[PDB]
Amino acid sequence: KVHIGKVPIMLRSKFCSLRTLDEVDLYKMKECPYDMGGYFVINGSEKVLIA
Amino acid sequence: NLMGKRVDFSARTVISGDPNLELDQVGVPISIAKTLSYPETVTQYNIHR
Amino acid sequence: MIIPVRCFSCGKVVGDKWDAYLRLLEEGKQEGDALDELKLKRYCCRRMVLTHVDLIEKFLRYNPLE
Amino acid sequence: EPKVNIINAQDDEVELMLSDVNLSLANSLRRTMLAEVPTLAIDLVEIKMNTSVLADEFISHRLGLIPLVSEDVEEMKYSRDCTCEDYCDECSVVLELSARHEGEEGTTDVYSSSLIKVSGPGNLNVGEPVRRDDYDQGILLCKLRNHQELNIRCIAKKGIAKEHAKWSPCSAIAFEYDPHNKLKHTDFWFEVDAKKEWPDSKYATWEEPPKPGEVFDYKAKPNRFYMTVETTGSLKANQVFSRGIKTLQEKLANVLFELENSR
Amino acid sequence: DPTLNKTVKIRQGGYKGKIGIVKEANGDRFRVELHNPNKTIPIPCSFLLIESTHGWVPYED
Amino acid sequence: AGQNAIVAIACYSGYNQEDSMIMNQSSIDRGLFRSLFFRSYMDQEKRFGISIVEEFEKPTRATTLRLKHGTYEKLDEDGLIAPGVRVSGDDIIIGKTTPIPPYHTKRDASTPLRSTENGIVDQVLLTTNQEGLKFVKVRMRTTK
Amino acid sequence: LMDDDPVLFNRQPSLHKMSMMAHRVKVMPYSTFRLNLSVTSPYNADFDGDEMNLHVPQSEETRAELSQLCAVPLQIVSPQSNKPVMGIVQDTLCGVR
Amino acid sequence: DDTITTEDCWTVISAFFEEKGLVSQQLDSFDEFMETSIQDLVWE
Amino acid sequence: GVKYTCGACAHNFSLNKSDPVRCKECGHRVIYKARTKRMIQFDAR
Amino acid sequence: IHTVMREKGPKICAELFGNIQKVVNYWLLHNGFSIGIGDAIADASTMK
RNA sequence: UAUCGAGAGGU
Ligand SMILES: Nc1ncnc2c1ncn2[C@@H]1O[C@H](COP(=O)(O)CP(=O)(O)OP(=O)(O)O)[C@@H](O)[C@H]1O
Ligand SMILES: [Mg+2]
Ligand SMILES: [Zn+2]
Ligand SMILES: [Zn+2]
Ligand SMILES: [Zn+2]
Repeated sequence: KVHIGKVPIMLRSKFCSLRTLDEVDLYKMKECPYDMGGYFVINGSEKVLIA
Repeated sequence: NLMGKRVDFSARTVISGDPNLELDQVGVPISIAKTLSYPETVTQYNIHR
Repeated sequence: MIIPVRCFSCGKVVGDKWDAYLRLLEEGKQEGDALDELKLKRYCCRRMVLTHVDLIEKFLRYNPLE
Repeated sequence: EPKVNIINAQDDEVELMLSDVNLSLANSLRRTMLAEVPTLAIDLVEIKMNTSVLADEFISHRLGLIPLVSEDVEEMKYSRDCTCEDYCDECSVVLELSARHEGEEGTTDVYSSSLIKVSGPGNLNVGEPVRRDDYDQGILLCKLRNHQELNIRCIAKKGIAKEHAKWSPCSAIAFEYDPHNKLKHTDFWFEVDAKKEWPDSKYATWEEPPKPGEVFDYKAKPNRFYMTVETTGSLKANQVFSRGIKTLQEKLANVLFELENSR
Repeated sequence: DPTLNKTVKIRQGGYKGKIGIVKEANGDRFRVELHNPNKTIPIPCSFLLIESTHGWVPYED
Repeated sequence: AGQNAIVAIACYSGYNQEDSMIMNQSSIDRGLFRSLFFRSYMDQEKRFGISIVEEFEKPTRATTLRLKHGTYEKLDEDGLIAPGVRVSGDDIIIGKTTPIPPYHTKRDASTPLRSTENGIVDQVLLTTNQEGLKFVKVRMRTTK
Repeated sequence: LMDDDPVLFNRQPSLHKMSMMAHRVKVMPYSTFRLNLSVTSPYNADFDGDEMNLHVPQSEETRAELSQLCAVPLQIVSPQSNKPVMGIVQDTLCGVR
Repeated sequence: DDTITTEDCWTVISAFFEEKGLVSQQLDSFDEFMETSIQDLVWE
Repeated sequence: GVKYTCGACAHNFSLNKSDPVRCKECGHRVIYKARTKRMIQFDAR
Repeated sequence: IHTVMREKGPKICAELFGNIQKVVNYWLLHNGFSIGIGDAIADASTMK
């Protein structure tokens, strides 16, 4: 298991820690239920990829 | 830098219409009128002013 | 965000009618009739209640920060 | 020569016909009631605690809009004309509000009825937040959740709507004249037939329609002005109309004084 | 000057009852930074109360 | 993202020609199209050597050179302003110093409120960054 | 800056000489520059977000060039087509009919 | 049976967004990268 | 010295600038300044 | 406008705009003018 | 009170 690097996770994807939780715990994580993801967080900044 | 350049004593803001201004007037916000200036030479006729 | 105190256009107080308006809708009244019962006669005043969105209910879900 | 006919009346609105006056006088009365009849309203908010989700000035703006009992406000002074430092008991009413939500569940709705008068120019009837009934909670101000608190001290002052619309005792003022357009002051837009396409005045039955032969009376002037004065409860509708007349008088009186002093 | 940056209450004028801070007190005419709207106003020093150990004290602080 | 305005399409006083518009001042007084505005300022301490790090503090004039021209009197001892305090342009909201290489030993690195802005301090975050040095955000609120 | 000071007023793009004309200052409250509606045409200005630029002459000689050569009334007729570049517009033109 | 109405068409469209939302072309694309593409790229 | 509040558990506490930046109660390293001692006034307009 | 400029010079011609504006804008303030959806509607015969 | 870039915008 040698570590080769870190990959930024797209929010609300299957590999995001937010995909489960459900509105109750979304509010506890300070996350807005209207926020549908599809972007990354890099040094605190929300980055979206343009097709 | 030579055929054109940035200059002092300049200003810029949003424009509005005024039915109660003469054709050759421009209404200037007070804050702009207090930042800009004109160097008037002091003579006997304007020293009090 | 929360029901406005006054109608923007005429000034009539509408901030005391939000609970009564929601109650009339639970009782099965249609929106137009509920507004009629509340004596909201001018359409400026009707717009205030009919199109308000109560966002403060959303903001309250965020566990207080003190 | 001025004539008045009260069509209907209740606490917060008076419907009436005004006649044998000039259009300009009916209109100046309309404007005065909207803009210059004093009332009392919160104008300074001391926030000692606000842990609600609403911003301090968001709440302060709503507070200013809460209608307060202004019946005796004419005997009350303006802050800018009072000899005291800061505010005081002769030129302001002090109200206080304190809300809190105890319990780990539910929401506490804070209403204008929780505003408690603390001082004021006794024993003048000024400063109580207007109520519809006795069971009336009044105007919704804020909402609180577990541990959220609101603790404010409000200074209410005499003012007029020229300064801020919160001091207006009215809401709308309905106002019209010549319901059959005999004066020809408006020229109606139409597709096919102007009479069928434009609705009737609610005072159409108060004047008689023009006869099909009738020639145009080019000397007639507007003379009957139907108006309805609604209020917010800070003043009763009859009070607004009466004080409107009074206020317009003092304004003309002050002009007359200044002319008789320029001599 | 000993009253710069110190909190102030206004006792005369159109701004009576409002909080502020002495931003500049060159002489006689002070500049108070009002709290309530985002504006710094010109006001005479006679019009101000300054906060001190006991309550709001006129310009004897 | 908007409001239902009561709109007249009319020539009134000529103050709405060529795509301007007349707005009701009383509606504005009652809250029409009023909005909150928020700006956050971020700063963090930087490391320049083994024991040479920047420091959040209220810098004393005797020991620090090139102080900003704005007021430092709204800063607390932690170098940060507190929520509830009114701020104007060029007021210092984050006090920070940098040491001078080899009394009077530090250099000012403070953050003033943007000169064209004003408002009230809304919230102040204090934390550490990935490298362990201090990290702050100051949010200012005003109403437009 | 004070009332009746001459200043050079300008909207980009500066396509021709009446894109830069000298106006008389009137100091006013609120934060916009105010224009008489009849000068919108040579500036191609309107009020949907347009901004305009103002320049202040710094001497007796440059003030006089503005007031005696560039002033708005001197510019009413343009050499481009031997005809005016300003007229009655919008409310005033609708209303005068 | 009967005819499919306009309201039924909006019933279908609601079902689309109920399943897919508005950003599913972003999320599904990234999910395939984590599930498979990294592994396949290493084995290239 | 200066009052703070933990961004996670809402505990209130003070720090004398030299203390490490964390909450004494839960050890959270994201904290927020408590409100000013100063009085706040608004014009309710 | 062209004629007043040639006949009276730039000062008078500049006042002309203000004079015309102040009379007409007053009259129009008290006469009114609008436009609505109705002004796009031709009658049923013309549509046919 | 930095420099070099990039991106999004205003008329
Ligand atoms: N990209 C650009 N480059 C240069 N000038 C531009 C520009 N975009 C806009 N402008 C300037 O702004 C003008 C555009 O005005 P607009 O407000 O965009 C359209 P209009 O033709 O005045 O009105 P309309 O909206 O009634 O069609 C141009 O004529 C030019 O003066
Ligand atoms: Mg434009
Ligand atoms: Zn209304
Ligand atoms: Zn008093
Ligand atoms: Zn904690």
